[PDB]
Amino acid sequence: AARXXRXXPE
Repeated sequence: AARXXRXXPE
């Protein structure tokens, strides 16, 4: 979540 990605830890 701090960069985007699939959600969750991203």
